[PDB]
Amino acid sequence: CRKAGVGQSWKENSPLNVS
Repeated sequence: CRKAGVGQSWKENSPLNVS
């Protein structure tokens, strides 16, 4: 997908932290 490759199994909780 856009933020992760798989879906939502990566680091999660917004695209970084600050923005």
